[PDB]
Amino acid sequence: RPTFYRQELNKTIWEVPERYQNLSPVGSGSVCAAFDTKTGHRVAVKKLSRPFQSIIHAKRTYRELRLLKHMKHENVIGLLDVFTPARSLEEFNDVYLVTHLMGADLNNIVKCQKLTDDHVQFLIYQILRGLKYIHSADIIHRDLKPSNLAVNEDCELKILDFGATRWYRAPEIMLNWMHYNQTVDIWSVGCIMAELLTGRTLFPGTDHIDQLKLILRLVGTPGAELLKKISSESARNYIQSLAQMPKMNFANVFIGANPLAVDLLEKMLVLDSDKRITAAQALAHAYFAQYHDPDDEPVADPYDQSFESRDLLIDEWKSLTYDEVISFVPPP
Ligand SMILES: CC(C)(C)c1cc(NC(=O)Nc2cccc3ccccc23)c(N2CCS(=O)(=O)CC2)s1
Ligand SMILES: CCCCCCCCO[C@@H]1O[C@H](CO)[C@@H](O)[C@H](O)[C@H]1O
Repeated sequence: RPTFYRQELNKTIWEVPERYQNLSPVGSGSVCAAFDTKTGHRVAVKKLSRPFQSIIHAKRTYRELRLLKHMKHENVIGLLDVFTPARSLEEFNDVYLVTHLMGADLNNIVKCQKLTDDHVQFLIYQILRGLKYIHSADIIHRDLKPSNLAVNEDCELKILDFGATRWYRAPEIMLNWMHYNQTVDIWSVGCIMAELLTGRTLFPGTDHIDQLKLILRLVGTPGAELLKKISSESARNYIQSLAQMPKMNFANVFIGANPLAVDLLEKMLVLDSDKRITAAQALAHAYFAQYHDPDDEPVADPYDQSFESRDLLIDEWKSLTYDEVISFVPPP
């Protein structure tokens, strides 16, 4: 068992193996940057805030540990290490997750570097490639936005989740559908792509309803085919009510852009989630020809998420989490 050291940073106390040197903060769980002296790389250290405070928190802790432990893909955040100062289940009350410190997010990049069409292909290609994998394990990200996209000096990308979100949220979510499928993440990708091509936020609404309004003027009022899947009378009227803005046409919002780019965007920003293009199909799209390769776009191992439909006590969630820490095996 490694020897630990203690440190207080922005009134928050950190307890790490001596291996992790030079803790400097970078967010508030809270997160630090450190030097992993084992490999000479800078890493990010997440220390969970109040991990087992309530049944909900405790499940959320177990979840996040399970997710990270599973993600083994180049375009998705992976676990380098998880540790705890605790010598035993009984002492156990802090959890720390370690990952590769990626340089900067997609927001930081766009601000002082002005993307080429070639940049957009490679970047969107990587999100998509990460998603095919994600989605293959029956996981839905749900909060894709440029702050959740890490990009290194070589403009190579990882998807993660730092726990405005709304500009990229699928509309079915802003109307509260409960069902949700995987192509909510495809809507988010089209909001991200849009902005990369235009340099402006596609749906900058002052509130969720103003955004629904701008969503509907561009993509169009729901077609009979779609309204047919909406069980609720009050839902069916309200969507017609928000589609009263003068109709705006797609291809005139994206005028200087590669014609294949606009085509792909028309296939992701489809109102009916059932007719929206999936990550797997998107990768084969002719906009990604310089990059697509089907022998190098894997899917994930089976991910046992039976825990998600479970209600257990705090101490059970905690004991489960503690097993996942002990059993962790790092990558070589
Ligand atoms: C698999 C997928 C979809 C990409 C998810 C990743 C994460 N976690 C993640 O990106 N972790 C980290 C972020 C930033 C720095 C870190 C630094 C070190 C370690 C982890 C770090 C998910 N969750 C669950 C929902 S939640 O409980 O609201 C928020 C977090 S879901
Ligand atoms: C303001 C815009 C109107 C929102 C209607 C968008 C319809 C989105 O698509 C719908 O999403 C559901 C996701 O659970 C699916 O189960 C439905 O079958 C699908 O048609």
